[PDB]
Amino acid sequence: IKVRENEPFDVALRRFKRSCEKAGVLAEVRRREFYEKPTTERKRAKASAVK
Amino acid sequence: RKQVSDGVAHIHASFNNTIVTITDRQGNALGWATAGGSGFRGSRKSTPFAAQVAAERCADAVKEYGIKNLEVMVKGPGPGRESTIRALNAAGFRITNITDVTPIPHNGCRPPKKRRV
Amino acid sequence: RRRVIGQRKILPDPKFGSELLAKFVNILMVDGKKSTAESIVYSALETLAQRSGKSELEAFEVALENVRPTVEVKSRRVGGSTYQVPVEVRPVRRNALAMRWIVEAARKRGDKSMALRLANELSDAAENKGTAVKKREDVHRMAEANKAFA
Amino acid sequence: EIDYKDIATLKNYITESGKIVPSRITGTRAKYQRQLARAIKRARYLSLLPYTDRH
RNA sequence: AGGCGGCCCCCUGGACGAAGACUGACGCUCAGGUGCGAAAGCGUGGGGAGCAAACAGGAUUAGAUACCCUGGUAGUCCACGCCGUAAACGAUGUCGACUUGGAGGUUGUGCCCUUGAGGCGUGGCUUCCGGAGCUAACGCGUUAAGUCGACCGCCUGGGGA
RNA sequence: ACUAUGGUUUUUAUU
Repeated sequence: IKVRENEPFDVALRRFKRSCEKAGVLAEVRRREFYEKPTTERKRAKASAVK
Repeated sequence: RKQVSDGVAHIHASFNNTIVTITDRQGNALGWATAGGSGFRGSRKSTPFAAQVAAERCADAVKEYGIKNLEVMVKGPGPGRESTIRALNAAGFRITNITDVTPIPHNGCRPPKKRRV
Repeated sequence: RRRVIGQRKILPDPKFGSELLAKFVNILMVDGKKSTAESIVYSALETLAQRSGKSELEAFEVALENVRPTVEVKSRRVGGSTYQVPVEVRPVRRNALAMRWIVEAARKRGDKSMALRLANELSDAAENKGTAVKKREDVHRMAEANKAFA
Repeated sequence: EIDYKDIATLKNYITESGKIVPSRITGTRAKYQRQLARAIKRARYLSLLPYTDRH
């Protein structure tokens, strides 16, 4: 990726590249690893903004 | 009419055009130019080159107004919003700084919908 | 490694103090005979009185001023995103990129008179237009290609 | 959904230009935003908040 | 169902939480019949900015009536009626009672000194993954392409039709 | 996302 910018910022957020596909796919989706770490531990992670 | 050799440059870059206005702190807009007035069309009109030559043609339109230093204020989400420093260097101008003046992203029609997360 | 270049870097002329002359005595002069090549070496300044160029003591400095490239286009292929980006040429290499030109219709001309022939091209290449600049106006064409990104 | 007359809360979601601030930059949820916009619309019709700065 | 998004006020078919009391098989399907448009077509009078078949042109090209571009009618819009169209595709007739796990969203409800765009159970809807069974294959997968029970519509090599 | 062209359209082969 690619994809054209629509909100101007001079510094990147590392939000869309290599984090994001390489790695980011087919390793967390649907019950992979599970136990508590990809869902329940994050439901117990406090946030001062939504999330 | 203040003769301070000093002024402000206001840029606005869109997904087709780019606007460049040069103004005095007394509110006198000394000259203005666009990538559209430079004869360009479509995606080429939106380029950092098309913005830079619009600024070089505007620096060529203030060349009897007695000014030597500019402070830059950049606006708009398009490409070509910060190439004006290369136009100042082409015209022999001095620069203070480049400040982003982005207003709050109201409305928010058709952002790129590809992916997410 | 092998480098495939002589990387010269020479000494200036021993009676003019100039480095430009010590490189331009090498044009249209063959097999290094520079002390018996009296029919060509320096003689373009003596035949300019029969050709349209002006001020013979600077006629090579002004000709070179009007033909040199400023950029080179260099791809950065990643996917792509081919990045046909221009970058500026360095302060010695800007002259080496012009070494092969200016003789391309003089070698290759007939009618003898090598010194008068070089003074003809020394007048024609100095126009910043048409001849000697056909590849300079091709770099200008290749500099249009990065504008495709938008 | 409950109030439109006490404007102290509604001024927290509009600019000095009277334009509505997106939920994605206030830490606010969208199912709130959808009704905070209704509270702002109610308070515009009450003439106690501005519609547009034209005006 | 086709489809349905600015605020504000009435009226309205279904779905669901929940404590009491009352019917007492009142249930289901359906030939014929009858109800209803995303669209364009019928047409009288209004409307005309987006977009646009038709259409004047620009072209294009070897050519063009087309791609591309300037302008633009029918039509989309309004009152009132006819037409009943489509891939009308949720690929799954309408009804009855069963089967097997996980995870999200959305809406009640019990309890949280609410890590809480909620949590952990329990009712409704629904989406992705997945098991029995069924399938040539896609897979369907409790809202099934499964299990058969009611009733209807329709069928028996391809083209011709 | 990273730079325009559009037509002609094999016959015997296999005994």
